[PDB]
Amino acid sequence: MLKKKQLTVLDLHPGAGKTRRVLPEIVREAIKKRLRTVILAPTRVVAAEMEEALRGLPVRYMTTAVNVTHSGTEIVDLMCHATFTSRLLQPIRVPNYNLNIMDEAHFTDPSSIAARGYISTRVEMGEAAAIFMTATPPGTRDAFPDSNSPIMDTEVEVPERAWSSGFDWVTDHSGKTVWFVPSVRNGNEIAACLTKAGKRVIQLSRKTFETEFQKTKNQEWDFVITTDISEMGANFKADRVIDSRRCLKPVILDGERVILAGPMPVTHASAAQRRGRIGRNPNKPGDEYMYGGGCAETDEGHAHWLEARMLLDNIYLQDGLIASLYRPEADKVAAIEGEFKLRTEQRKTFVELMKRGDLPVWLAYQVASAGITYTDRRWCFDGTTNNTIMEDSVPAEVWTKYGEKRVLKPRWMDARVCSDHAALKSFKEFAAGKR
Ligand SMILES: CC(=O)Nc1ccccc1CC(=O)O
Repeated sequence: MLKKKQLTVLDLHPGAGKTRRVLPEIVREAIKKRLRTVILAPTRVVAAEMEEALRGLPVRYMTTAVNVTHSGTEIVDLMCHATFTSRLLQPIRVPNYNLNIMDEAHFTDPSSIAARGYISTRVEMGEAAAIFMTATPPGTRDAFPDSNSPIMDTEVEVPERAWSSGFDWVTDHSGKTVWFVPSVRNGNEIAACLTKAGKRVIQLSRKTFETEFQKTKNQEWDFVITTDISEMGANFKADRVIDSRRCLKPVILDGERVILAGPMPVTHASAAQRRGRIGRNPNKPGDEYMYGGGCAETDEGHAHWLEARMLLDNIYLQDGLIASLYRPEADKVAAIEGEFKLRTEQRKTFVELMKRGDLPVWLAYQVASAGITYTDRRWCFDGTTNNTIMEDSVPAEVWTKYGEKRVLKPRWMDARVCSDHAALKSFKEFAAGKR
C-alpha cells in the first residue's frame, strides 16, 4: 500500500474495522518507513475517535477537537478533510505528504471531493501514495453490502410528514432508531410528531453535528433524526435504521442561481452508508433497515462536483498545472480544468468569503469573480425582485452596515443560504456586515 504511485481503495464493508484496526497498522508502518503522512477525518467527531484508536502513536492533531498539544517530533498529521483543502487554498505551507490517508473517503462535500482530486493527481504524477478508506467507493452500485451481522431489509412507505395513522410500525418499536431525512426542515416535522407521541428525539445536521452528536452518548433517546451527515462514520448504539432514501440536490440553473432540487433518491453509496449504521454487532443479528424508495446516481450534475472544480482551479500544484478530480467521480461535472482559476486578489476574496464569510463555494466564486471585495455587501441587496429571500412568507429584512433597513435580495441566489432558519440567520448577519 505504502509505495509511491499507489492509490489503494480500502473498501472493506461497513464496520469491518478500517478505522479501529487497519488505520493504526498503516500508521505504524508509515512511521517505520519515515513517510510524512496525513490522515484526513471527515468530522471533528471522527478526528476524536481516531485519537483514541491511535492513542500513544506519535500523531500531530491539527484540530481543537483533540486536547493533545503536538510534541514537535511527529511526522504524522491528522486533520479534517475541509482543513486540508482550506490550508491548500491559503498562503500557508502544506508539506508534501508522502502518504495521504482519507477516512470516510466517500464524503461528497466539495472540500472532500477537491482533497481527493489533489491527492489522486499527486499519486498519478508519481509523487505520493494514498489510501482511501470507504465501504462505498464512487459509482458503487450496491446499496446492500455485507455487514458484521445479518440485517433485515424491508422496502416500506416511510413518512416524510407528521402522521396520525397508517405507520404504527414506526412507534411500536422498543429499540433505538436512526432515521435519515432529506433536510433539516423535514427532520423538524418528523421530530415534532415523534416528540408528540412520547418519543425522545435528537436531531443532527452539519451545523449542529459535533455538539448534538454528544447527546447520543450523554442522554437516553429513542430516535436520532439526521440528514446525510451521519453517512460519514457517525456510530450509534441502534437496532433500526429508517431511511427515506431521499436527499436534496444543489443544482446550478443557467450558470446564474443554485436551487435545492428534490427531495430525490439517494445514491447507492449513500443508501449503503445509511444502512451501514446498523448490522455492526456480530452478537446482535436482525437489526432492521426500513427503506422508503429506490436509489439513483443523483451525484450526476450535483453542484458539489462543480464547486470542487472551483476549489481545485485555485490550488497551486505545479506551475500552471491543475489537479483533476479523482477519475471515478470526474464525469459527475461537465467542467474545463482551469475555467475557475482566479487572479491572486480575487482568489484571496474567494477564500475569505468561504472561510470567514461561511458562504457556499458557488456563491463565494460569483462574488469574488465579479471583482467585489470581501466587506462590500451591496450585492446582498441589489438583485432582481425574484431573488427576494422570504422569512415566514414576508421578505427577510436586515439593517445594513449603514443603518438602513433593506430587503434581502442578493444579486446571486444560492438556496443554501436560506435552506433553514439557522442558514438564513447566518446570511442576514453576513448581509449586515457582522462578519
Ligand atoms: C495545536 C497543536 O498542538 N497542533 C497543531 C500543529 C500544527 C498546526 C496546527 C495545530 C493545531 C490546530 O490545527 O488546531
